[PDB]
Amino acid sequence: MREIVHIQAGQCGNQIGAKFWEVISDEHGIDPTGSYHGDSDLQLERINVYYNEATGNKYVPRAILVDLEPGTMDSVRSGPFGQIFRPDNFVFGQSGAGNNWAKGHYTEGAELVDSVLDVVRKESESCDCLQGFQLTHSLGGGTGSGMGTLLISKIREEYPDRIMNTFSVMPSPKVSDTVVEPYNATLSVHQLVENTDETYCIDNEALYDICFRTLKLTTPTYGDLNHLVSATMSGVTTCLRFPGQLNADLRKLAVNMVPFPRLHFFMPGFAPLTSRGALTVPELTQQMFDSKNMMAACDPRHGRYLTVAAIFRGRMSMKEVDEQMLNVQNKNSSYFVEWIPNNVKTAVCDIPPRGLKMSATFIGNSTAIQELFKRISEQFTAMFRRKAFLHWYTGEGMDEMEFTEAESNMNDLVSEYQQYQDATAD
Amino acid sequence: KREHEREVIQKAIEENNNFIKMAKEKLAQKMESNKENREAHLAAMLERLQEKDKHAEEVRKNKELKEEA
Amino acid sequence: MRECISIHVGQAGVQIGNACWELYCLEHGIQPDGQMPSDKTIGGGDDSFNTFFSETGAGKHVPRAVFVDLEPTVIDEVRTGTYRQLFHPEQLITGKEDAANNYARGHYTIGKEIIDLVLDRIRKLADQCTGLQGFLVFHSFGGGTGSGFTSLLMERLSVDYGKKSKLEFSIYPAPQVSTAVVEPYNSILTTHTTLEHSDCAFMVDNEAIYDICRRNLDIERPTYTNLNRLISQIVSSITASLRFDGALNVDLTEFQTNLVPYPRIHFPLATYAPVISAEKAYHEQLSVAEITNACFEPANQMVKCDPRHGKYMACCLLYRGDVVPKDVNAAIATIKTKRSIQFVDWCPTGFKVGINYQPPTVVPGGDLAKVQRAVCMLSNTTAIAEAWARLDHKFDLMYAKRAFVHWYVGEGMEEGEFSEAREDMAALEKDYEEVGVDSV
Ligand SMILES: Nc1nc2c(ncn2[C@@H]2O[C@H](COP(=O)(O)OP(=O)(O)OP(=O)(O)O)[C@@H](O)[C@H]2O)c(=O)[nH]1
Ligand SMILES: Nc1nc2c(ncn2[C@@H]2O[C@H](COP(=O)(O)OP(=O)(O)O)[C@@H](O)[C@H]2O)c(=O)[nH]1
Ligand SMILES: [Ca+2]
Ligand SMILES: [Mg+2]
Ligand SMILES: [Mg+2]
Repeated sequence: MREIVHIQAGQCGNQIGAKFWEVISDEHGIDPTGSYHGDSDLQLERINVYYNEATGNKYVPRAILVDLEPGTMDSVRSGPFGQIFRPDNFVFGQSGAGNNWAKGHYTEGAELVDSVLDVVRKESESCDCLQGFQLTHSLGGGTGSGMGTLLISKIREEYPDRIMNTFSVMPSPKVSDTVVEPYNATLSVHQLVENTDETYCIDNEALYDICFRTLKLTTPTYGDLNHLVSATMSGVTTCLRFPGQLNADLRKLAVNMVPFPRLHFFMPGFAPLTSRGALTVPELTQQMFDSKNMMAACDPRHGRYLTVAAIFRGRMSMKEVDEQMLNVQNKNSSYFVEWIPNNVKTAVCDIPPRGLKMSATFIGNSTAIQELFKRISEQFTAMFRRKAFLHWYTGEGMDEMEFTEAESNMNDLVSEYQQYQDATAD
Repeated sequence: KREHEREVIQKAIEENNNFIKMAKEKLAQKMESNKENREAHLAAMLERLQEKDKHAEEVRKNKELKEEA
Repeated sequence: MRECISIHVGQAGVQIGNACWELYCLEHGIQPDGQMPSDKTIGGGDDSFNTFFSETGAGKHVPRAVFVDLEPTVIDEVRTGTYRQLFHPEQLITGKEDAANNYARGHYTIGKEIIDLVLDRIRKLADQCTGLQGFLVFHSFGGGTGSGFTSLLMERLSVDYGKKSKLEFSIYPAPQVSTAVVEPYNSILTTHTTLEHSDCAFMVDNEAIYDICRRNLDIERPTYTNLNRLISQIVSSITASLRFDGALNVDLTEFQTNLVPYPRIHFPLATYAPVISAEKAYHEQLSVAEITNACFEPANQMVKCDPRHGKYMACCLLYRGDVVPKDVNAAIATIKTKRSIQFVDWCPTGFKVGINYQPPTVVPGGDLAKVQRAVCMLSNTTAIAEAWARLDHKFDLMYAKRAFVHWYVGEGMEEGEFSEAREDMAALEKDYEEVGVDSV
């Protein structure tokens, strides 16, 4: 088998991590007790990618729960699927991080990082053939951002030849008011460029807009945002969890999606996105390429597509899907780079998600993702020029030099995206 | 003519052996060069990660110095 | 005597191997358990089908084949499939981690860990041969194993078997069923590395096969199963001379003499007819002239190219079924006066003909109709260089920006290997231009 080790750090990481395990357990027919009560052999054919098999035909998720406070993880254990997780895989501290990246990365997370690595090492030893790791966390906090990036580097040190995948939640003023989130995001992005192979940009700015503008939710809660995350995370891992030919493992996905090592930040998309209160393949295809369906607050028509992965789920005409995918590329040829031929790959899965007859999941590597990083950089520089709240970081041992280096590296990342956006075949 | 017949078949043997020799040597050079290159790339990756660990130790040590004052 | 060993590499090679060996068993009356009631010599023999099948004491007819893949799931289907009793377990070799569509991993990082075991298993088959003639290597161009590991195997086979014949069935990538953006890279790398180690290579363009299934078989969205059933028919036609005996049967090596004028010009163009559905074939018998004429329709070629815009260096017709030379000669004479058949000035214009009387067979439940007579044309035309040109153009677009190259450099390869491989392709395209120029 080709196993994936799942890690969730911080409050946001454990929240969206819990919802991810609930959704895929339902798709694979796994109850909260870890038993299988499904009706399709396709559910168990690649079940070992995310689940360990124990005595009594029990399927235990290969997930590790990490936080610097017991609060979020205690509620996870009390959740609907809290009893399906391995109790020894809970690694929590007491002091917390206080939304300080340095405490997560240098002071408090470093005291707990070794205990997490022991659980990671235990899960990796029992892997027949480990693919790599997927991390769920946010970049605006202290534990998921600080200790999450610390865990990536430490794991990269012991598993340098494995794929490092992250589901990173981008901070936005429309969701949380912690004013130093641009600091934490920039410091985390500085680490994600160097130590991850592929990162899904889950932007709370886009999640709020979808819930408000599209889903008509005046007061979007974290549950409303996480429902979009769970649907997106289920779609992007469909090729990993079910039999298929395209992007069936993390490395093949990275090879098809990452043309240059630093440009590995993806723009997720999902369709349909309809609110409470018959869909066709052309409508499903057109909707998934629309900016309103993106999980990152970026307009793809403000940039150019380097690589795109498209996943269709449900019973539909594969002939129609091929025609519509060709149609959207021909009609939007200017938005796909000419120097990467056939850069759009399409996969079809028979099993649809829960509650949907048909769905489409969009994975794009677009130069328009610089809009997301520009928004973070603009908020970062608005405070760093005033040296606001810096003593909370420098008091843990950091200096202003590290903030400047993180700012420059992210600004370089934007420049590199603009470079290949302006590149031409001739 | 008998001498020429011997020279032709010996020439065929020599060229076949030389082709085998060249194929074996070229492959061994490629496999050794590839092994060194991949190990060098992994060594550079690990060294950068170790430098991050050294930076982290410096940061934590810097916190103890200011806490004393 | 004259045994042939088949090597199936990667998913494409293995799955095409499944279709071919199932078709071979149906053609020779071999049961899924390997028993062949018509074979009265138990435990061995020198019959024509023994070039592809060895015989055990228990009467089992075992393919002279090795299946190799760096990932187990595809070959696991063989281990549990309908023809699982056909192969000894040691003939099916699997790793745990594939090459991830990366030539470097298939050739170096992962392939080096299994290459010695594969050669040992191949040696075991060779030791059972009294007259080993050569190898048939089935692989894709675009996959990491099909490109990287195949070239590594071909280099090792040249060392361990000298200049013994090695023929390829190579799957040319098509966007309709491709699975990796870097397939032009893997295609150029494996073509360069294998070029001096291959005596003859039959390229199969997946788009050509895809179009034939849609156009001639009314399949809306052809699958690998649809494509592989058609591919095995062409492979069966090519190998029918080795597996069957007849007065008008002409050995494939004899065709190979005409097909390869220079060592690097060894990529014949294959055209097969008739490809027709059961509904359309009912009450519609296709004659020798009709199937021969379809061989010069470019829509029936296994590689998309225009021979009418190139020059011929060889033309071979491989008939099977109810075919006699009188009908062949009349059909050829009609075609010579109605088709754009221009030969280079340094080559004879005669057509080389072979006939196997054994009628074509079809897998039950397939889409191909069972016909009384079929033909496969093997032509050496300069137009096949267009397939290189399309692949090389895709290579140049990505390599000018060094896109995805870090995945190869990270596995130990150097940029020099890319430029060296591309320059060899440029020389290969130049070679095909040079052979088409008239003599002075
Ligand atoms: N005709 C045909 N082509 C196939 C088949 N399977 C894969 N391909 C083609 O082969 C190419 C990909 O190579 P694969 O054989 O699947 O990959 P591989 O050789 O196993 O190498 P890795 O999986 O990367 O380690 C694509 O262009 C596919 O279209 C098949 O069954 N029939
Ligand atoms: N989408 C989503 N975002 C969250 C959730 N919880 C926290 N966040 C975001 O994460 C950031 C705060 O990070 P947090 O998880 O509290 O930090 P940590 O617990 O120290 O790792 C804020 O910008 C929030 O918008 C959640 O359940 N869903
Ligand atoms: Ca016999
Ligand atoms: Mg919080
Ligand atoms: Mg494979």
